[PDB]
Amino acid sequence: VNSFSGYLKLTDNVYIKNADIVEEAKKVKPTVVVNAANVYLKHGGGVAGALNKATNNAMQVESDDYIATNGPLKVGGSCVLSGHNLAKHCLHVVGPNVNKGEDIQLLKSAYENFNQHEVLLAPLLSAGIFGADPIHSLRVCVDTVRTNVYLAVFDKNLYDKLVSSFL
Ligand SMILES: O=c1[nH]ccc2ccccc12
Repeated sequence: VNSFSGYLKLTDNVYIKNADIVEEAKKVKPTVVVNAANVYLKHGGGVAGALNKATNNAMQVESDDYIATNGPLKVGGSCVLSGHNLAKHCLHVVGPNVNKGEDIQLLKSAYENFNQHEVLLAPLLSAGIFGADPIHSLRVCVDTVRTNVYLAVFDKNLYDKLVSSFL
């Protein structure tokens, strides 16, 4: 049993809810929240900007030190950093950004990072300002992630479309 509430069950391991990810993390304090990161960990907008704002910029400060030491992530890659006030850990995952011309095949590689964690609160990778089709992102998630993933979808309209169209 876990603390996640109000989710619709899509599969054995994937759950979905219309929820503000900042507000869901604050309520649950999950072991892992996933950030929709870029390779520079520049958390300016979307999931990354909202999560970072909720940490009072402490996520960005920590991220800048990580990049100064390690250099940029790979598209499809990830790193584990603090969850600050939102979670124990934040898994920063880089999905491909279609608005930069990145290979959508890298979306499966991105979701494979989730398999290193037994339970996660996450957004749909490469959705929103990353430009991918969220219906596609949900299909890749279901077909790639084997661990237990609780997906928060910001747009009620999109949430209802993801559920209604789910195979
Ligand atoms: O701006 C946001 N606040 C809280 C959640 C969120 C999720 C996706 C994109 C933007 C936001």
